[PDB]
Amino acid sequence: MREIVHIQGGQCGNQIGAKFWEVISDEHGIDPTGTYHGDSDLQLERINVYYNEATGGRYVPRAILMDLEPGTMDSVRAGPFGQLFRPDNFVFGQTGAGNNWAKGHYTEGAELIDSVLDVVRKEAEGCDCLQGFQITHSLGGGTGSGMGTLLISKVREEYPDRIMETFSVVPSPKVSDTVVEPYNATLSVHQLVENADECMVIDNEALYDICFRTLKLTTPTYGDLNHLVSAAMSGVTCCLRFPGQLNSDLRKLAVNLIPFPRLHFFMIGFAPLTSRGSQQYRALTVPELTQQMFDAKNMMCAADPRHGRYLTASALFRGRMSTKEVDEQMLNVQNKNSSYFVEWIPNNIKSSICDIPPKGLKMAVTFVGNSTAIQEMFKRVAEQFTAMFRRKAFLHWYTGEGMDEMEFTEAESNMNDLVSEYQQYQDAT
Amino acid sequence: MREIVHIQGGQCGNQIGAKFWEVISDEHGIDPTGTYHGDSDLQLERINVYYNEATGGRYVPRAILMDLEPGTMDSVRAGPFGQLFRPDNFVFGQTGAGNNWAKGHYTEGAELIDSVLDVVRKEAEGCDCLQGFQITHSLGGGTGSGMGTLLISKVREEYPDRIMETFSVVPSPKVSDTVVEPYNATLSVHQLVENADECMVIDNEALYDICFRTLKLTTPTYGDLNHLVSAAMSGVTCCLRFPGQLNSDLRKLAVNLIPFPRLHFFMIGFAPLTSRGSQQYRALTVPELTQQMFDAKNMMCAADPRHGRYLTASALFRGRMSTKEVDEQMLNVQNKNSSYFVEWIPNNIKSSICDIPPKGLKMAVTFVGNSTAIQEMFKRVAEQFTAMFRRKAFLHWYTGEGMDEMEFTEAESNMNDLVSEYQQYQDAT
Amino acid sequence: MREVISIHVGQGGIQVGNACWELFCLEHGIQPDGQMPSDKTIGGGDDAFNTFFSETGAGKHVPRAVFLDLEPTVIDEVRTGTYRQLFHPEQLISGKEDAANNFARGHYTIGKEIVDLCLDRIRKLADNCTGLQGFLVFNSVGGGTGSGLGSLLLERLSVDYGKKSKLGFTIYPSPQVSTAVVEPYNSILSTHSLLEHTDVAVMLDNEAIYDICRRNLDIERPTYTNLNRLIAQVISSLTASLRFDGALNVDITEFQTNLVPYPRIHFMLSSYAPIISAEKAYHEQLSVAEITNSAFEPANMMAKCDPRHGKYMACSMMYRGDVVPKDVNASIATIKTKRTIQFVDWCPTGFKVGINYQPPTVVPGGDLAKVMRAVCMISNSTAIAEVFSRLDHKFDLMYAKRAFVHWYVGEGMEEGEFSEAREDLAALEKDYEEVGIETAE
Amino acid sequence: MREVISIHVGQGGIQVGNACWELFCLEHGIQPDGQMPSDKTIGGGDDAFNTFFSETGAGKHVPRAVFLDLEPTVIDEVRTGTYRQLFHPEQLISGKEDAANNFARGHYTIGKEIVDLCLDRIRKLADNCTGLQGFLVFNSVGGGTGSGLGSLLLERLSVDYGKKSKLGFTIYPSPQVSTAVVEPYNSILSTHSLLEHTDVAVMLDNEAIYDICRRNLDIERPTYTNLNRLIAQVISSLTASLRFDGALNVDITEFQTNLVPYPRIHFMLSSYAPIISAEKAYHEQLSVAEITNSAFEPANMMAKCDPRHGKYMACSMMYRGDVVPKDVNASIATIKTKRTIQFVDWCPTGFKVGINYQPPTVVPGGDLAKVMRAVCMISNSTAIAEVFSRLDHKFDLMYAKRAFVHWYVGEGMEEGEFSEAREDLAALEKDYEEVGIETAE
Ligand SMILES: [Mg+2]
Ligand SMILES: [Mg+2]
Repeated sequence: MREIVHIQGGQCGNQIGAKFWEVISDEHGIDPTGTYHGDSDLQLERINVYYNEATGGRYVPRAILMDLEPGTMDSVRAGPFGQLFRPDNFVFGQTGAGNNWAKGHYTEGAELIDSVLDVVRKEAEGCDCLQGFQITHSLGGGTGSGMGTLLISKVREEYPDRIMETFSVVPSPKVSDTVVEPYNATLSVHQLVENADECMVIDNEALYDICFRTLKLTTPTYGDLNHLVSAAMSGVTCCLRFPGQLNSDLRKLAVNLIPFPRLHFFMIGFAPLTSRGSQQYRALTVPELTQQMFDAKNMMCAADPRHGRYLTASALFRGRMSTKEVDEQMLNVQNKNSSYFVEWIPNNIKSSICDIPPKGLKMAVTFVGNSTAIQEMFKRVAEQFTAMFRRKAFLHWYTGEGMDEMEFTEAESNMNDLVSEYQQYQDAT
Repeated sequence: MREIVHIQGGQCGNQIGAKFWEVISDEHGIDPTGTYHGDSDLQLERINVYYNEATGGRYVPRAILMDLEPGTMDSVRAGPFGQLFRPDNFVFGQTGAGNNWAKGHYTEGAELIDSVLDVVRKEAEGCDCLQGFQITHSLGGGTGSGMGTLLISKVREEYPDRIMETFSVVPSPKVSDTVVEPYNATLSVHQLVENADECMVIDNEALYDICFRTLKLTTPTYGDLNHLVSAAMSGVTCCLRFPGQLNSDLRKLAVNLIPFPRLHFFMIGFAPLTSRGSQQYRALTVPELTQQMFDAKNMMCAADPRHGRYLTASALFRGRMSTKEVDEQMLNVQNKNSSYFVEWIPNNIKSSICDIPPKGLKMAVTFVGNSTAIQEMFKRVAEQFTAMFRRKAFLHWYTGEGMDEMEFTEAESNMNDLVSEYQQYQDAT
Repeated sequence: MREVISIHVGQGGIQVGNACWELFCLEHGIQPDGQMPSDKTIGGGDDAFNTFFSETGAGKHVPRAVFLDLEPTVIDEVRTGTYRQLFHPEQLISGKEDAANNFARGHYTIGKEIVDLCLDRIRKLADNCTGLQGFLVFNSVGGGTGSGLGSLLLERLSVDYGKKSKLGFTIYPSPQVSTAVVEPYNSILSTHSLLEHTDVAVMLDNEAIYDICRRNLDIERPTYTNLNRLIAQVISSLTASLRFDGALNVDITEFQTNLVPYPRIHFMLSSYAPIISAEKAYHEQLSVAEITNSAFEPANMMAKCDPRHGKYMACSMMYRGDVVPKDVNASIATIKTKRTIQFVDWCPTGFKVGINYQPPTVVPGGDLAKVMRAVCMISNSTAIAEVFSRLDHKFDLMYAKRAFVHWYVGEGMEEGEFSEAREDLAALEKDYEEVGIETAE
Repeated sequence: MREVISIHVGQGGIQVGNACWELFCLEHGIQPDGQMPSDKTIGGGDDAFNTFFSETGAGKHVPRAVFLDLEPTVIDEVRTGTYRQLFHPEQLISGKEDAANNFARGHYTIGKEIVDLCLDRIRKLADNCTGLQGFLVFNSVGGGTGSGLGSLLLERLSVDYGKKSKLGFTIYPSPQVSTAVVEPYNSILSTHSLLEHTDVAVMLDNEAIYDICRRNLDIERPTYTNLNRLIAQVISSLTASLRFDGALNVDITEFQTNLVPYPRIHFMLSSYAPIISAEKAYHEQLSVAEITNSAFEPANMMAKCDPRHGKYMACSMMYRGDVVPKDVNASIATIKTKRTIQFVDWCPTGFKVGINYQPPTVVPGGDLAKVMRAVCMISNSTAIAEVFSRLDHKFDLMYAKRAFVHWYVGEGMEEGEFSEAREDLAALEKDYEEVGIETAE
């Protein structure tokens, strides 16, 4: 039915989806137990395309658990809504990748892929007209990417018609949570540029910036952050989940978002984002949220539209309004800062609306535009990879996995090729 | 809509506007919470041109907070009606100007102007047909003037069409609340003669005189005083806020008040002013309040119409009466003391009426006439500046800011030029 | 946000400090251990204690001040005293062998010994602080480190931060009463090395404390307890703006180049009142005008230098409690009214009001009576140069006789420091000499 | 599932072990006999004690660690001590006649005597275990078996399993303080036979323990009780991830080829904090930034090798308790900020966060005060080669004089082991020599 599935690895991402399904449960108001306690059939109408009824009305996720060590499995296993799960999917590891990506990709990569792809495949038979599935990990290591690389390869072959919308955490330029990041990252991204269908960037520092400045929060954790992102990743299917006077699916999205298949790394904007007092400063209009939409500070990725140029831009609106406003602000904005709008893409802004906003708010905005400002991102990470690969720093942890360096060259001149590729598209008219 | 904004700095002025918006709230009878609890739509009809509805009907000010140290921000932040505010505008400083005006103008002047002019600019987009905005500080230091000088320059350039009606506190001739006053003052007034559109004089000693003699009060504070002045500054937009058989806006006012742009320092009269027993002495007539209108004791400024000559004179009437009276007293008075009426300005008195007086009273009077008696004001302050500038007294606090003295000459022969300028206009026929 | 921190040196000096933090802790009423008697409600609008009392994760709120002196006996009494829960060990730095009132010793000799520990502590606090405006430094030209080691202290601390304010409380050699005779050496050697390392500071003399506590407090037999209490009050009010709501919460940096208009002669007097008894608290009314007119009594002048012999320059009559802008204001007219008083006319008025709404709090066991209104006349005139002149003439002869010089030459100072420092008071004598000259025509 | 096991050798070494298992048993609070005070509820999500404390069919939960040393007196004290209900007989293997600090004796001579018993015990535990990640091995270059017999121990145990991690805690000859003079022989003879049998290990020196406990713990007169307590804390936190929820429950194997990027120079420093007193627990706040900035104090460096003389490579600031990713994160920016610090630039950043949510637990009778947050700076730099160089120069001359050599030649080692092992430190001197070279262009 255009239903989809979720698969998460990732040192964080395993938590991320926990929050995610948590949020969707709220938007479906079904008890933690797994039965519905809401007030409209509309939550039940399209419930299946994420959930699954069970005998007795156990309502369940179409999620897939990735992990190389059960702790997360216990963690979310210790999770509220944990009784809303299926014990089947608790597919984890006994070792951990140690985030040498070769470890999580050959060593443990080849070790535990099979049981996953089997049960996942059983989910594939459980899906009537599968629009797709949602993968989640991080692009700097192996706790997610280790195996998730193998996932994208295997299912991608196994389902060359299905959509692969991939969110994985990008290392911020400043803070290096690990120094093996350039290598895991580069080795992964070689794969992901080939095999993944959609990708959107996952920085932490942006999420900090949001929580601290625009959220005006002092205490950052993951969980709030995954609230902030699963807000958007939860919004994305809204029309696909719920009616909309102007609907567009991921196929309409990506096909209406990408000129050439190498450009499915997208940046993200969601809003509104206030602290409590703000409403008693300000109110909500479509033009208002628009005035956030093109905010670099909501630009939750390491790329700057202020520095790069919008190759593409789009808006995901959930609520009840007048599109006569919506479009009007659209075109207005597409003029107002025309210069950061790439040229030969006429009407490079594109529209949407969901008859219902997310719960709690009256109107919704989402922006997954695609400039080319990410070039500094790949340039950076490739740069650090370059330096220590001059040094071969921690190659020994690496070659101990029994990869070659020439692969590193492959993702290397590879990833540079993708960058310059974005250069010419940005530098053209 | 001819809506306007407020911006306040100033050791007092930050309090002043607090009282001001407080008063306007009363005249709009909206709860402190920010919703209307009044009895006529008329309060809601033109509410926007000062206020702003919010999502849910939070009704908010178009005010702008200036400060170089948050204490005031906490103060009014501790203010009744404080829940009627927007937390956004609480733009203050971490240092304080120390009232060396160069400190508040270069040092901290350049330090915090940006965040202000940005958010203010966001208010500029929030304004449909902005008649203007109201600034408030004092003309002797830097707690307001420090930055407010930069405000008038920046927005004045940024909005060369908007009205800049400026009220700032003038040091009384007798009591010197600080001795650096001539220098801050002179340096400011150089700017204000160039850049500000309207100005009205703000003495303290007049306000004392009003409270003690004509108010018959023994206990003076600021807050009552700002009641007395925000009474008038609140009256000014009445027609602009409410119907009037004889209406006149600030454009009609100033254009109908000023012969040449250097003359937008105006004196003020508001009334009635009694203590409680007085009503059981006297009653209200247009001729009565007229008989206060030309009272030097209501002449709330350091200039004497009894010594100078009315270059201009005007009346702001709110209530319900017969203009057949009003004019009649007008012309009557324009004869009765013709000598203090400048000559070649025929009908140098001018009229107005608002269908509603302010709350609590049945009839309103306001007088912002403009003689040229202020010459003693500038002559004094320039004189003290002259003396200690002979001494360079506290130049070291000053040049420590890294200004030049030649600027002091600039505002100096400047301000003298403006004085003599008023001399020739006064001495002419 | 608005921090200051106190530094304490010299025997009398840290005596003062002890009195002070006793005071403030009393005044916010946080119990000596470090807790408040009750929980603190969350609010905004202004700071609180946070200036000085140090927030913990619990009822532990230590001052932001530091002890430094090379005569470590007495400080131990704090190390023993009731507030041994109050203060904090690393708050405590002392020297064992003090200066023996060799300026040159704890300034030079032992000057080298504890400086780095001091600066590290300073970095810990200022790093702990954010909007620390300025520096409260206390010492004494008697408890010899109070001159010498403090001299290096500002000498370097200024060069560390600079942009902070220098809040200078040190004691000055009483005019005829004294403590030693090398005081000339301590003082002037301090002074030439004091000035250019000082921002501004006041000169507290004791004999006034005696005479006035005995007449105005009705004191029979006082000591450093009473003195330290009195300076405790004066500093208690000199900074209320950063602690309490007042109409014109003026600030130190605000005071700086406005009270002391020129850069040079940047010291002053300070006659606080109303200091009276419980039997004069009653039998009296204590008007604003009484504190005000009384504020300028030369006989009330809290440092033994006749104002009437000088010409005033500035007067920051910051007020505690129920003050009226008008009433004080007209009193200031009354101060313009005073024929006997004469002002640096090129600064005709330089006044600067302070009306803080909290009236004073009293320390139990004290001699001052309770009132509703406080005054601090931080004022600067021409008068104070004279007693300096006594200092340089006394020191002039004694130094001419080479008295004691062996003591200092023995510790690493040169003679041109002496004669040149006398040139220093020469120049400052030219300064009080010149600024008091009325500008011609 | 996630097991590790501890091995204990050398006098100081098993001293450390005793402190450690005292600690952990305290921290899970299982009573010394082997029971918990109360029943254990059935739950899931992560492991518990099960790592190390050994489940019985009843309240008997013994460590998963092993004692081995040829100097069997002191271990008997454990055989006697309060935990004689805790431990288990077959947990205990000792030698009677120790090495006399002949490396070659308990390594060669008595090396032959107890090995098989050791390996059998190891097979009993690892067979008892499932997901044992790595090996906790403790010994000492002093209590001579700690060098020799341990040298064979890893020499063969590595060849047994291999795939387990080598968790190396041994003590290093203090730079100027010592225990003997054959220490050169013990150490270097260990080292050439240490490296290729070691995965990674840290070097704890004592003099830091002294200086820092005496200043930071405010200790007057310490000993192995304090030392063993301190290392007890550091190991207490170096493995919390496998014991307690933390945001980034990093793992040993994770640490391995990431902290020590190359294979060779795979040792490191470790300055734990916050070690303060009860009187500094109060009078302080102990910020994340305080532990963090404080974490890199070279004077805080818990092994007597100046970091500022070296260039850092990695820093795994695993944290106990209420840690914020952001706050620490910006502190790490602050660490990038430190001009004095210099990093193996070809490894620009190699950082690896650890935020475990349990703040530290304190051992009663201890000197450390209680806090909310712990840091372990397992960091690797260029600096540490130098003290090695002292070791090979000292040993260089002494060996040149053939001092003591009769002792070792008497027990079955050859001279080329000596000169060649000096070639070993030659090579490692080339390693710290080379990896510190900045890659050209
Ligand atoms: Mg001393
Ligand atoms: Mg032994």
